[PDB]
Amino acid sequence: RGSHMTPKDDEFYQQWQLKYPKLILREASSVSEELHKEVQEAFLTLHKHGCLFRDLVRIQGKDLLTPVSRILIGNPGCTYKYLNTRLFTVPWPVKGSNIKHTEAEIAAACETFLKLNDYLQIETIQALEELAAKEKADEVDIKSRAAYNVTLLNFMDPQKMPYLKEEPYFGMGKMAVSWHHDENLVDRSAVAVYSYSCELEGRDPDIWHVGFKISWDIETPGLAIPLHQGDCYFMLDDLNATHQHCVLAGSQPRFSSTHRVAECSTGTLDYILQRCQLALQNVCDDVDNDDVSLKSFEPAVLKQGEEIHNEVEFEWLRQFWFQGNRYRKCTDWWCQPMAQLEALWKKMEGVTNAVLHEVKREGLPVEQRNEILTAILASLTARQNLRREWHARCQSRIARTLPADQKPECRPYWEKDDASMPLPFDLTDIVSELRGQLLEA
Ligand SMILES: O=C(O)c1ccnc(C(=O)O)c1
Ligand SMILES: [Zn+2]
Repeated sequence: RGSHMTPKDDEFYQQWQLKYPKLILREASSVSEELHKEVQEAFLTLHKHGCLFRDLVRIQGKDLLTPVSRILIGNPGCTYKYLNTRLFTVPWPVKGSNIKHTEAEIAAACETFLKLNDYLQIETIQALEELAAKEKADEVDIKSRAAYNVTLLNFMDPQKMPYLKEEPYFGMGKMAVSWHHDENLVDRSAVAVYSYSCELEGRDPDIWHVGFKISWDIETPGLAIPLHQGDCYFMLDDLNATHQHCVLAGSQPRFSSTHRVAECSTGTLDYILQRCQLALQNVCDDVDNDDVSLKSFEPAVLKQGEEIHNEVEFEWLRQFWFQGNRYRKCTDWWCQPMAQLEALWKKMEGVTNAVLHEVKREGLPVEQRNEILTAILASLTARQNLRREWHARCQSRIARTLPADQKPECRPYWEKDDASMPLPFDLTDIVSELRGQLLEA
């Protein structure tokens, strides 16, 4: 049978030392009391303002509201995509920055989680240095695998959330968060967790734990680590890759701050603006109007264009507004940036329209035409499929169930009669005709 260990078992510590040596635990005692005060107050203040939300996530074709509710705080302009959902940071006061976008208390709370972020980073570097020293018995690889750019805050009150699946392999009881890896992190990057609980026969049901197992493996007993108020733990190096973890609910409300190094090479505002500019290079930009005319109709430039159009629409606008407008509750940092990405995308609807006009044109040899179609067709079919997916996802029986405060908005969205927009929202007819054309004979 499947079993787990806790500090109650003699094997616990040796199983820890032998098969989870990259799991580190620093009890509340190792953390200054003033930091405990500022951090716990910050949690409570964010909860009081209604800043944490359950996400209407997606999993294997199903829309599911997270039991846990969350907020993501970190570097400005930075995102973190988990479960096909792109969380946008409410910014913290990282250097050379200013946020008139957040509220006094909320801004102070992000300040605090910045302080906590710095603290944990220092501990993580210390621990990775110790780890390397044991082994063999770069400095910059360590620096970068501890360089937390975000933190995902969690809240769950099990008493007002009586809907928890049981741990299915080791009898660890009730799961606030089931077995998973933390995804979309920088390779071998550490993860640090601050745990704030509002304080026989296996683990204690009343007390929050984090569960650990080896991937693919349910014969090796799992480890259930008890978490008391202010305990921190670190997942080092490849632990998050080779092991899975879950969060086992106790009986009392609990917050957590999960600091991570998000892989954001295609996940920052700067990055997505730069891609937009790149696409608009193919556009004569003397003036902003509806007479969009393109500098080139070379396949490669058109393919790239339609790809960037898809990127900004679906990984950026539809993601942001699917949660909308709940960010506005904590900050307005993303208000202008999202307006601007919407205007760039509008232009791109324009570009696509120039391309269609060009393919449906008199003096154009069918060879060049077919070149263009093969270059853009994949992108338009993906655009249609992803629009159906987002519209439907915006209308799930469960989507239309949570507060208007966070009802998904399907945006951008326009009716067939919408004269401001050059192309229909529904691309079915267009894609049909293009396919037909490429098959003539
Ligand atoms: O609540 C936690 O301690 C925790 C730990 C690790 N991961 C998550 C998560 O939500 O991914 C939450
Ligand atoms: Zn996790």
